[PDB]
Amino acid sequence: CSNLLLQYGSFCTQLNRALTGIAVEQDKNTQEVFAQVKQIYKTPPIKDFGGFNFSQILPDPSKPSKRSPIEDLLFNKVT
Amino acid sequence: AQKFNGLTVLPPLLTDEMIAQYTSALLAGTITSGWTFGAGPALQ
Amino acid sequence: LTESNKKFLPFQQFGRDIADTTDAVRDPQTLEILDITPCSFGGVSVITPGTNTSNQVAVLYQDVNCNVFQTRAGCLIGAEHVNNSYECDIPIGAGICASYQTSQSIIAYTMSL
Amino acid sequence: LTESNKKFLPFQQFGRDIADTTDAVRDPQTLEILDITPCSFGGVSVITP
Amino acid sequence: QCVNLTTRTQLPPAYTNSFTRGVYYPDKVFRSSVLHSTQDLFLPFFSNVTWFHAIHVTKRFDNPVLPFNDGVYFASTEKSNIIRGWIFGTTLDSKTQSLLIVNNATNVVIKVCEFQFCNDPFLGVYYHKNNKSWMESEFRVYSSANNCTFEYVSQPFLMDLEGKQGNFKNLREFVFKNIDGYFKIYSKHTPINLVRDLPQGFSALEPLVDLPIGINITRFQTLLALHRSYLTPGDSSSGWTAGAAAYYVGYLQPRTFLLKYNENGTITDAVDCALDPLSETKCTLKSFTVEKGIYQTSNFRVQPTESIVRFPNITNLCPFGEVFNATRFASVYAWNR
Amino acid sequence: LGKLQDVVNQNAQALNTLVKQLSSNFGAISSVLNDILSRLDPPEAEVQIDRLITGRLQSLQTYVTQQLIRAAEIRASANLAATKMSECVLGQSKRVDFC
Amino acid sequence: RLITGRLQSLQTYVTQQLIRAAEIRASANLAATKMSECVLGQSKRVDFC
Ligand SMILES: *[C@@H]1O[C@H](CO)[C@@H](O[C@@H]2O[C@H](CO)[C@@H](O)[C@H](O)[C@H]2NC(C)=O)[C@H](O)[C@H]1NC(C)=O
Ligand SMILES: *[C@@H]1O[C@H](CO)[C@@H](O[C@@H]2O[C@H](CO)[C@@H](O)[C@H](O)[C@H]2NC(C)=O)[C@H](O)[C@H]1NC(C)=O
Ligand SMILES: *[C@@H]1O[C@H](CO)[C@@H](O)[C@H](O)[C@H]1NC(C)=O
Ligand SMILES: *[C@@H]1O[C@H](CO)[C@@H](O)[C@H](O)[C@H]1NC(C)=O
Ligand SMILES: *[C@@H]1O[C@H](CO)[C@@H](O)[C@H](O)[C@H]1NC(C)=O
Ligand SMILES: *[C@@H]1O[C@H](CO)[C@@H](O)[C@H](O)[C@H]1NC(C)=O
Ligand SMILES: *[C@@H]1O[C@H](CO)[C@@H](O)[C@H](O)[C@H]1NC(C)=O
Ligand SMILES: *[C@@H]1O[C@H](CO)[C@@H](O)[C@H](O)[C@H]1NC(C)=O
Ligand SMILES: *[C@@H]1O[C@H](CO)[C@@H](O)[C@H](O)[C@H]1NC(C)=O
Ligand SMILES: *[C@@H]1O[C@H](CO)[C@@H](O)[C@H](O)[C@H]1NC(C)=O
Ligand SMILES: *[C@@H]1O[C@H](CO)[C@@H](O)[C@H](O)[C@H]1NC(C)=O
Repeated sequence: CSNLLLQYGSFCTQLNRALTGIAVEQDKNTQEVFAQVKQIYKTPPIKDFGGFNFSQILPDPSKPSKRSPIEDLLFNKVT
Repeated sequence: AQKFNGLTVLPPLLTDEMIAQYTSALLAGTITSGWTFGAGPALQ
Repeated sequence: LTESNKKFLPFQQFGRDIADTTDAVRDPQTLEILDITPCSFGGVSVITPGTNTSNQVAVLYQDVNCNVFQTRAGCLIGAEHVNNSYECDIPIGAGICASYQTSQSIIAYTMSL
Repeated sequence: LTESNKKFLPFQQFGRDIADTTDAVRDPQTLEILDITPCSFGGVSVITP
Repeated sequence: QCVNLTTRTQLPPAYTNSFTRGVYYPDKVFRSSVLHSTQDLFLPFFSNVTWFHAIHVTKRFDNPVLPFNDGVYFASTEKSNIIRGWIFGTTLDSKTQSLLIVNNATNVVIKVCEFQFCNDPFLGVYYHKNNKSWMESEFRVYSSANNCTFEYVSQPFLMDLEGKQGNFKNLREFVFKNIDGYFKIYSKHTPINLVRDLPQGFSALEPLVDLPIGINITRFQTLLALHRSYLTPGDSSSGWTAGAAAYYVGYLQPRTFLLKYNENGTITDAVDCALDPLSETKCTLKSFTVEKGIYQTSNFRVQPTESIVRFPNITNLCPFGEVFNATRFASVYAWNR
Repeated sequence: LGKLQDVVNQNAQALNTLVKQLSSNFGAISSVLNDILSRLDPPEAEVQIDRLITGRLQSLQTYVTQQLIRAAEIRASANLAATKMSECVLGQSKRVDFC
Repeated sequence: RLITGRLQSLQTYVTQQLIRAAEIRASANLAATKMSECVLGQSKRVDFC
């Protein structure tokens, strides 16, 4: 099979380059959507925002995961 | 006129009458209410 | 073999169209022009109210021309057409949807904008 | 041939998956169920400074 | 040896409806949580099945030689173990190999030979005066055989020879198939408390044996056992009893079925594709749950009916005239061509 | 979340199709190459092997052209997400009916 | 030979129909963004409407 594939190895290189191309396009796609700020900021320890409740979107240190309760919800909704 | 071996044209969900009614509704909104209708209720 | 209204010159026995298909042949024994048309073909589409909602379905035809309602988008059977209009959820085509509305049965209607 | 934890009904010999792959076989002597797994495959990647 | 029966008043056969019956394992492999569709011969759901009677209370005894199609379905709600076994064959006159499947009280054997069958093979059970037990002595199922090839002995199934008139307590199903000369038997004992109109429950039939025979089967006959107590004179002419029994005979046809498998690797539900458009939608999507939306199952095409050949009016003719209406004819030694 | 479930199901269905496509004969007498090699000699079965090598080939490129087009709307969506991240999140966007 | 030629024919039509869907989706998205700006309010983007 590989002996006869020697005549089709050129196209397999094209498919391998295309599969590599969409792969390097994909890990790059995460960079321009989330990696917008090069500085990692933090919330103050005292949550006094004038009345605005932020515990739903802020990560909670009760669980080991850094995801928000809304984040853990949407993680469980999609398979 | 495509009635031959294995090709059929499927009619669209929205034909010319309802899409024209859409444009008339958007034109009626943008003359009587400005931009309030596209960001909430219509304001006269 | 339908009856056509176009005359053929008195030396031709065949006839084609724009798409290059033999759709007009002259009968030799009585000199009449008859057209050729495929009988019928299409697909069997079905509408479903969903799970835990109903159990009956309706058969929808794409372009086959015929409880039974003659819609613009083919033939729909098993769904009763109603003149009133509501917001639709299941698109069928040509300005008509279908929905499960009150017992309760599947109905077809023109959607409301 | 790994030691599986799933029991087979006493009328079957093979076992397939969603891909209908014989990833499960039954031994014809002492009735033990053994899985089938591809050995090893991959690619050599080079990190260059 | 055999004896002939006398003409009596019988009951015409009736027709009943099946309810999710005739499902067996189509292969000897394991599938867990797999919705797999296969092409095999099954019994269609809500299909119309031949029904026979075997209860005495009258004198109903109808065992015709039914034709054997591609796969048969045999279900019996046996309670007092009146049914004995089955035979197969083509002409039953010692010219072709014929099956003999008899579940005797001591052992079960499978002998397939050229046994000379009479018009009604049967087993006779007598009630002893000194012994209060039922014993079978009249082994009138054939006369003799010349030669054959295959023989097999099954497990010694324990059998009860006592017949009663009470309600049924057990249900037994049997499926006989013949593909590639291979004989396939599927059976499963399922207890139930019912007499008529079999329930809608589901029970897959496990394979039992795969006996190789490789002959032709087109006819089969059913063996029944009667009783000869002190009430009857003991002659098989007009006075006899047979207890209460009933059996069902069905025919299998090839259909496409979607089988549901659980974590145990057992069949739970089956969905057809040529019975209900809802069932067609379920099996084309390869799922048991269908949501709301547009679904395409198959296509529809009209077939032509007639074939007209309006040939032209310019049909010509051959010159058979002047060659026959010729004024001059040549000599024999100078014949024209 | 319909969009993420749809693309994941499309990925699995296309990938399961390629697995089921390897179980096809493509007009030959058998699907697996080993059965052809064991039953027939390589000089005679070369046309059978080539059609099998042919048939698997278009299965690869049709998967590739489908995978290349699926990368297009994913990149098109990711660019839309990047602009919406730049506009609606990192400030206030004056564009009405955009956020 | 006839089937292989015809399956070769239908695949190019599918690919060219698919790329036309990509272009028209790109244009239809551009109409929705323009009209949500230019029609459904006033757009401050210069040289956009
Ligand atoms: C912010 O909202 C959350 C809702 O998730 C509040 O948390 C709830 O608080 C009530 C009151 O004690 C509890 O009974 C619930 O069990 C809490 N739910 C969860 C998920 O923690 C929270 O108190 C709110 N904070 C403020 C400052 O309003
Ligand atoms: C030979 O000539 C005779 C006489 O004309 C033909 O006989 C006639 O055939 C026609 C054919 O339609 C009939 O209508 C007439 O009634 C016949 N007349 C008589 C008196 O028989 C005969 O057919 C000619 N032979 C051939 C081979 O055509
Ligand atoms: C066809 O021939 C018949 C005689 O056989 C004649 O009666 C008829 O008029 C002809 N039709 C034409 C010439 O169209
Ligand atoms: C459908 O067929 C009927 C009778 O055959 C006919 O009256 C009707 O005009 C047809 N519909 C169309 C759209 O041609
Ligand atoms: C719907 O109402 C209109 C009112 O004029 C009537 O003409 C029509 O027949 C009604 N349709 C049905 C299906 O009753
Ligand atoms: C087959 O025989 C061997 C040796 O006698 C025995 O160890 C094994 O259990 C047997 N397998 C069976 C009976 O299934
Ligand atoms: C079975 O067949 C008989 C006669 O052929 C008929 O009367 C009966 O209705 C049939 N049963 C069903 C369920 O169609
Ligand atoms: C039971 O019937 C079988 C069928 O031929 C026979 O071989 C066997 O000998 C019978 N048993 C007894 C005890 O006669
Ligand atoms: C006798 O047995 C042989 C097999 O050894 C078989 O071919 C032959 O048909 C049998 N005789 C008859 C009359 O069937
Ligand atoms: C079995 O029967 C089939 C159909 O009647 C026939 O084609 C075949 O030759 C038969 N074979 C034998 C061995 O009798
Ligand atoms: C089948 O699997 C279920 C899943 O836990 C288990 O509870 C049950 O006992 C199993 N049945 C058998 C017969 O092993």
